[PDB]
Amino acid sequence: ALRSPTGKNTLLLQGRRTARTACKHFGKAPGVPHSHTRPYVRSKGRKFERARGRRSSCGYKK
Amino acid sequence: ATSSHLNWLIIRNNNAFLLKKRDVKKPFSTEPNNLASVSSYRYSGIVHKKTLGVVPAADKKGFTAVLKKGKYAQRPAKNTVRVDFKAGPRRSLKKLKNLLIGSKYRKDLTQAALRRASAVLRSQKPAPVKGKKA
Amino acid sequence: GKGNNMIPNQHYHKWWQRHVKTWFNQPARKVRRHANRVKKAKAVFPRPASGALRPVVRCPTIRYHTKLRAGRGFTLEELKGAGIGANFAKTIGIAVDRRRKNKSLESRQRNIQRLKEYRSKLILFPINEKKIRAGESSLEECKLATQLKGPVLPIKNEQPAVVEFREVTKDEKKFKAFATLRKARTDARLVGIRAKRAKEAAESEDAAKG
Amino acid sequence: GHVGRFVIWTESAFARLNDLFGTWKKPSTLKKGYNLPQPKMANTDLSRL
Amino acid sequence: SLGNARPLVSVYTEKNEPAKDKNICLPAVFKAPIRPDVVNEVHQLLRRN
Amino acid sequence: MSNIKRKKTRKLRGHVSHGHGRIGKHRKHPGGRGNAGGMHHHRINFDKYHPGYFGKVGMRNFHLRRQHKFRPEINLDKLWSLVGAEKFAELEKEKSTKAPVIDLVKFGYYKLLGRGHLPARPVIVKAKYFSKKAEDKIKKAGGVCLLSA
RNA sequence: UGGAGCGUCAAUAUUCUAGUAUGAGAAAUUAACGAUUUAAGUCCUUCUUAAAUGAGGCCAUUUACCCAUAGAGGGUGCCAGGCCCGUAUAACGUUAAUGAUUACUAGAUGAUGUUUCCAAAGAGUCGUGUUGCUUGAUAGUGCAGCACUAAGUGGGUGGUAAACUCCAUCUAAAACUAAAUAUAACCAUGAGACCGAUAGUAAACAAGUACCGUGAGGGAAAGUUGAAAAGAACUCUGAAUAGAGAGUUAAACAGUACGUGAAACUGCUUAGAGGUUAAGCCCGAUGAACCUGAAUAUCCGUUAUGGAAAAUUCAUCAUUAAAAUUGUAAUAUUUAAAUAAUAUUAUGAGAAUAGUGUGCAUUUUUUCCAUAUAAGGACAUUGUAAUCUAUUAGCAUAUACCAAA
RNA sequence: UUAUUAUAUGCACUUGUAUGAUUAACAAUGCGAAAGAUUCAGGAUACCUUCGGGACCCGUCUUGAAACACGGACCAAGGAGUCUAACAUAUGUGCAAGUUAUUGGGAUAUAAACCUAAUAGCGUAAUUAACUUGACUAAUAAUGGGAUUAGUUUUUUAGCUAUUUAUAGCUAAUUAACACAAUCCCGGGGCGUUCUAUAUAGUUAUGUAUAAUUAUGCCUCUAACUGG
RNA sequence: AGAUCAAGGUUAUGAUAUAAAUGUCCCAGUGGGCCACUUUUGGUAAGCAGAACUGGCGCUGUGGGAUGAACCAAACGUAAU
RNA sequence: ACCUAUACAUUACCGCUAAAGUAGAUGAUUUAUAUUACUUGUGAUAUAAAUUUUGAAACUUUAGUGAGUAGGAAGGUACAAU
RNA sequence: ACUUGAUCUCGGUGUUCAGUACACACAGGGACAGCAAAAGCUCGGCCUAUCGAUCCUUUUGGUUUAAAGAGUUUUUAACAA
Repeated sequence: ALRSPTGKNTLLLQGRRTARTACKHFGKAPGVPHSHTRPYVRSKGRKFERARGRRSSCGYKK
Repeated sequence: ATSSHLNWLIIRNNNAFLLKKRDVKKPFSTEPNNLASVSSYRYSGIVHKKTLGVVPAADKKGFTAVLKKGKYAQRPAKNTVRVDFKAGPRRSLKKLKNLLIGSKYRKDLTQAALRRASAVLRSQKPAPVKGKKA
Repeated sequence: GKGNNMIPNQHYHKWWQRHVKTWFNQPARKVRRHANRVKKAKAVFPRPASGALRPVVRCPTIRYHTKLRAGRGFTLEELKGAGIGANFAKTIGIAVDRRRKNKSLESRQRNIQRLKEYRSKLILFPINEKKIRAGESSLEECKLATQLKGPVLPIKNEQPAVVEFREVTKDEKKFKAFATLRKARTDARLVGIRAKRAKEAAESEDAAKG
Repeated sequence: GHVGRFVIWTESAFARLNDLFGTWKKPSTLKKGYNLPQPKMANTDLSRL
Repeated sequence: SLGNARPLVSVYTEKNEPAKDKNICLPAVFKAPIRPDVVNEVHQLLRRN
Repeated sequence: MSNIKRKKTRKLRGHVSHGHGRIGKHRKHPGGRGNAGGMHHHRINFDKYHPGYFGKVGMRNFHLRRQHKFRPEINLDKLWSLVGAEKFAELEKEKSTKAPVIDLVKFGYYKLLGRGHLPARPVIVKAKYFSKKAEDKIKKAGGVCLLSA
């Protein structure tokens, strides 16, 4: 504040706001292929939100 | 840091002399260097060296003992005490405040300062008045 | 449950506010132990506070080719190759334990130096006080020499970070070391069929004679 | 939960804080890696500002 | 942000001895932030223990 | 444990319903106590918001040990906080006293992947595995890898 | 987690070990516990006027009466370190507990490498089938009843069954051990973000008692006169407990619901009133009745002018004593230098107080007294008079427009 | 020619026009009277007294309650949104490719705090059912390019105020850069399923050629790698 | 069809903007309704049922047809005119 | 010709929404006067006098505007112990 | 007359609506073809009906990995229609 209150030769850098990984829970209606949006997992592996709806043979592909 | 506004937001509400009384929006404190009791950011306990106090008398009723600011020669953390030096005007009724207005050359506090004096000598006048009525 | 939020996986069915211990005696469970250990270490000697020798190295699986757990084994078959003397070392205090059959020669060696790391600073207090056969020293008595009773008993403290700022520097850098991990690892998928390639090769020419 | 009691130090005590929180140029000593923390406003005057 | 910035504090004996020759510096913690959001709070939510 | 003037229901008394309705109000469970019936009548708020459920993706991995898939993964782009940070400054003089030696098993990192895009320096590096997109780019960069013991 | 013996390899031995007398140590010490000390005002005056701990004070030593290694508490006629036990370091004392030696009793020479001779090992159980509870355990976890019925380089075990090749690691059906772990019990012990007699254990007390059910068992209600019992003598009246006097106490407006005494009911006296919306209110007044809020140095002035008093860093006042402040100059702490910043060092100006001084009260200074222009009020409620934005009612000076003549 | 209007009023002064939500001169009525205490307005404080209009008597389910719908005799004390469990989001506070003691000991006064080591949670780097494999052609790239762009830089233009006519300010334009953030498309890449390019030569090494695991040559039977 | 130069008026209907522009909590509720005009089925029909398009009632007092949730005026800060 | 509404209009006022202004006071500011630079006349100097404070979470100022159960957030007060 | 497009394959799109899932139609891209001389037409009935999600049982499947020490061989286990 002592130097350049005018802002002559001054740069202004603001970071990203889809940056945080907790901010991809939006906005789901899975029928579209614009679904793309990270469901709330329990934890990775198998038998975790991966049989009925996602893949082919267990009812339907999303 | 020994900084004037750092004397203020930390003593904005957490003061231990500042008793507000449920009603008057947020005023009152009894700090010894208050002199006008709200908080300007200057009417208060030590602002770092624009301090002012007008304390009567202590010897009734002549003197008006007044401190001043203990400036740049002193840090002013405790000193071989130098923060106060207690000049006392006396021997006048309506002349000596001009000596008091001449006493000072950091001129923002001034109008309030003698505004104590124009009633505090009135607070310690009234013995040759108010009397007999026989 | 109303919305896109979190399959609720919580196991409080068994009317699980029944039998719950409250952990409200954490710190008095520190000032019993720390009060009794300094009663369990005032008792013995200027002998240290644990204090056997605890030699063992090298934690089991691919999670650890690095660390080394603090010594419950002590390998009876190491001992005769290192100047002991089993039951004499037991009342010394070794934690001598008669059941571990340590398999590696340098792990045999690893406690061997660790044995000889001790047994020399071990000050040999006399039994008959003629002190003709003890036989390291008796003039290094602990009032004269040590009387230390220090706790920690170090386990070499797991040194390397490092980084090794070392020139090598190669000449045979035309040698693709990655393909070893692809040839030989596919070779493990063939060792059954290669020995079965070996039975169709080494037994095919015997059908020619009849 | 209020600042400021009237505090009285001694000389052997007062020459340990430099150990206990190092300086603006270094880390500290008696704690591993506890650096001296930061200000978010490094001149804090307003009248002389 | 100056390293010492107030580097004169004297040491006194019981008769308050208003000058002594050893004048140690100020250990650069009286420039640290004085912050009443983390002393309002982390006091009383650690008082509770 | 709350500062309860903030907590929603110390200004709600008195409204004369307190926050949960005045027609079909707060009856101890309407829902089905839990997750019923994800196939049955809570269908719509379980697909959407939670597909892939209910079923069997298949490999009955009998008693996984989570050690055989340990492989902690480091990337080639870091690589020089791995070495000393100022130690990179003396490698750009130029002095070709290096490739340096970069152990990974002593670090706590196992398989060198290849996000990377390293500098031009040669490096002698030791990993527990390889990655093909990295190791060719290392081999253009004058350094090569050798598998750790 | 295994053998013994022989030779061989080495060390070696009046020895040491453990037990129980033993006194370490001229009982020296660690404690365990009771134990035992009080450290220092009950100081001089007010209130109490029912009681002082609260109230006033108390040479210095930088303002302590006094102590503090004791200032946590509870008894005390109110809030107490010094009134009292206590609590503070500790001493006193008893019991163990640390055994130097002495005795008796009991045993012991190795480990050490080598190969000779013998290396013997748990029998209705393993395990398979199969039924039935049960498991994280799924062609099986163990535990069981039934049928089976084992081998000796074997038996299990290696989380997918089955042989078949091996490998690794352990050796079934025999048996014991202080610990670090659990504690609404029982026994002595302290502790705080707990309740304050419709709370807290079912009960603060003669709560698992009064009490009902025959039974199993169900279980409530009820704590708190004042500092002291000083509990109301005696007189009068009735046949009495009583009731009036007389008392007692600071209190009886504290007398066995014995502190505080509400709320609903209302008994009483005074005040009003009335055949009404059935009682109620709400809106604005309404007598009655007590109440509330009421005041200050000019029109055409915060003017002219004359009277006194005290005084004086102020005069046109001089010096001197300061301490500062501001603003320079220098030095010292700086992240190589400057700067910034404190600390001391001096200059600078002016102000600034304490003290003296033409006249120092000569025409000054500071407090009271005076007339003069509208004039002693300067304020509140009121009647005007006009102004202003809205706004009604009541007359209109001259136009201009077609046609209608 | 005839009408017309404003411009050609400085200098002081004036209780004086108008202007800062443009209200105010006058007059009357009265002493804040030692204590005492009259006067003028107001004042259902919560009654009572006197009249004018209003007016169903309170919860609650329901389209609807004054309900000829249920609950309410009156009152004092007690009573109903809490506990933890893990999550999500919003948000405060430190820190940062790091973060975390809070299972532990030790320092030392006590349930506090202090100090602390290996781990180990969680992120780092994804997955396919798994075995494998593993994230932009490069010593670099940022939803890789595009348009939407604040802001800064810059081209020159006039321009204004200061103007020294420099130096700047503020215009609008204009030149270029970067394009922040943020949506919208285009990419490329890890991974998988699909054909395909292999007609495959190639490729490297076992092999192979010789020297003696060891050296070099090469064919490449063998592997493996490479194609969109 | 794409990138990139060349020329280009004053941007191209009216009237406004009480401000426009979006991502989370899927945020508490609520998922039983009623009526008049026209338009209108079911029934002979009804203060019944059954609806499409509006306005209103529930949520709403209000001045007016004495009265009356909807009728017709108007949609409710405290005050004088 | 009159008649009445909590509607319409204007003056005050309340809260709410929106917009806008204010911090070198060891200054700013007039009022006079001594002077002066003098530029006719505008300015600087000096004297004398007086006005000049706030949780910038303040303060000034401006317009518009106000029904409400089911329900959500906004500051405000009781009764607690730490 | 002559032939099997009532085909393999990849993902989007139509009406059901929360712009979900099933289903059914529709336009492609790639293939393999079938008739017709060609251009073309054909991814089933001329279009509005002629129909189903996990768990398994079960085929068809690469000639496919998993059985967690190492083979070989059978079994199951998995992915895909």
